[PDB]
Amino acid sequence: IVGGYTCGANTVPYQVSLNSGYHFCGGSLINSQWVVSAAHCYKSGIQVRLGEDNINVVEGNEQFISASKSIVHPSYNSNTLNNDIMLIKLKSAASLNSRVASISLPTSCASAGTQCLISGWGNTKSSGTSYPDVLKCLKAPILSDSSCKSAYPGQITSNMFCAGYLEGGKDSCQGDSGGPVVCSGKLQGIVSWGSGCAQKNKPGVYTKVCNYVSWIKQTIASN
Ligand SMILES: [Ca+2]
Repeated sequence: IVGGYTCGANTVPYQVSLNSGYHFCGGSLINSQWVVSAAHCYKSGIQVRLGEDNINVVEGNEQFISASKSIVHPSYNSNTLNNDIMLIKLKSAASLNSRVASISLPTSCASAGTQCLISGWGNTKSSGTSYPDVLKCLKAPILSDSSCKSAYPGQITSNMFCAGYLEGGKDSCQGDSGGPVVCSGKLQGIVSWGSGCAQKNKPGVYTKVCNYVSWIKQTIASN
């Protein structure tokens, strides 16, 4: 997260870190057994880390649970990042509490102009590299479809939306990938891609979760 703020320990209790020996992506806990992340975050041997604030220090509220299954969207295309969504099943159910909690899936898509909460442990520099210890947060508005397509001509599908600031300086970034965009208390986006981070006229691009609720529900009911 570039240009954001320190969330506060466990104030984003659905935020997970995906660890394969190191933090590499975020994700969102949607019930005690399932995490939503980006398909581009797929790899084998994922351990899901819940209840994290400082990802480098055991502070006492973490739950570390291995992934038992990862399901990449059937139509995921890594070249275009269309359908950049994956489900991760936990080997055992998380214990839900005040610091580890699920985020609701949307019943309707979110609206342009709504301020959403984006969070993660990704790079905090728009040029160069600096990674935070504690979870970072950014409030950013959903941009109009037309402005999103104007920023990324030929690259925005109906399964993507833009959020952020055309002036630059505030954005998600690498390492936030797979993490949540929460609007009005619902998971509406997944950190997906962008040109650089926090660059002028290049806002963040996010997977449009509301298009995937039927697939999520069917998949969870069968796995
Ligand atoms: Ca920790």
